[PDB]
Amino acid sequence: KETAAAKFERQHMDSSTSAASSSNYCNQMMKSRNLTKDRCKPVNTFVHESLADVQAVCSQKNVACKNGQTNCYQSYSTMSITDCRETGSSKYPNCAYKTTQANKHIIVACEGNPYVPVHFDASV
Repeated sequence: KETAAAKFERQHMDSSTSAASSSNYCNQMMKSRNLTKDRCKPVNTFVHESLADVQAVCSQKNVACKNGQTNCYQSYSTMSITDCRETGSSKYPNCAYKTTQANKHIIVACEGNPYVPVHFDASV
């Protein structure tokens, strides 16, 4: 079965591209990472840094999570990310997304031993 750590990698990691991300990127990636299977996942962020760099965030700046839990961490450095947001006219199963590249600090929730990212909370 897929661990929470693995699910985070599937939903949020894309080290293969530096940033770029074509206008088609979110349409392709949301589908291929299985985020459009049951519904169109409304919003999702992909991070274009190494797994080690993203994992390292769990030892960086401790910040409150949006849900009020205390196990979130903000990256000290900006990271290359791509925001995917479902378009107004997107209709399942044909999920359509606006692709937006950015360089922002990420905030992830971390859990477990080893202490690793399990949710993407925000970018700031």
